[PDB]
Amino acid sequence: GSNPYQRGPDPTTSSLEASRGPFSVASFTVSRPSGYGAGTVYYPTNAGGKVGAIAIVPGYTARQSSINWWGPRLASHGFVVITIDTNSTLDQPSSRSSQQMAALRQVVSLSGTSSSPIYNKVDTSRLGVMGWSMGGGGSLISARNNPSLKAAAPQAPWNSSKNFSSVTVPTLIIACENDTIAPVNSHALPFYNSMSRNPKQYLEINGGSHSCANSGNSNQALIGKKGVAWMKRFMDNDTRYSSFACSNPNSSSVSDFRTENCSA
Repeated sequence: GSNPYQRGPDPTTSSLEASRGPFSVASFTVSRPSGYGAGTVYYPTNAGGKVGAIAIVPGYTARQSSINWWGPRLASHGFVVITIDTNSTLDQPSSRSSQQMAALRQVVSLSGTSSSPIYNKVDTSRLGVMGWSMGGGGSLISARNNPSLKAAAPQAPWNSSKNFSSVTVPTLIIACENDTIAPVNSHALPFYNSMSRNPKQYLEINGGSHSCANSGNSNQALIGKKGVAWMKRFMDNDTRYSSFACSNPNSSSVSDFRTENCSA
């Protein structure tokens, strides 16, 4: 008769393009990271119920600063977000995947720890994955290896293997038109095209370099709208976001849009 995961007010274009959603955000540094280098956890202080959790991994040679604009942006719409540093900045995609999953397990542990900042705030069954470049490849690996995940939204992903045909997790691939590190016809698009079993989307950012979805990017209105919408639609089953998640945004900031198995 209702959706027990639905949080917050009805979305609008304006509300999804803003710097912050409806919820207030707080954060903390993980004191004793387990299975990864470091982490910051971002959370809504006033979501009104448990929320899903998302682990976000940087790229090769990069740190939390590359991807952490997502922390406040997603948390303010009703997600617990952990942004990590890897054990080494040189870690490869499969290692990044292992560390991403370790970070999710630690969020679950923290939600289960009395007097932690996020005690009982996480729906431990509703988890998702994001990350940049090798961390984006790692997110796809995570999805392949962990079909219980509710959503994936890698950005400018890089991976040697391109065959994600087994993936059943709803997956948004954020791509960068002018990517010359993970060029789209070698990385993002083969990954997208390999997937026949899931809701999926290809969102290519017009003029984007490899770092087009990183902190400080010039397209936070569009990219943040789409990432939040995807996570709402699939992490929360929130059908108010079906339009925003599944439809072509008709944006001058998008150079290519493709989607399948996603009803608007």
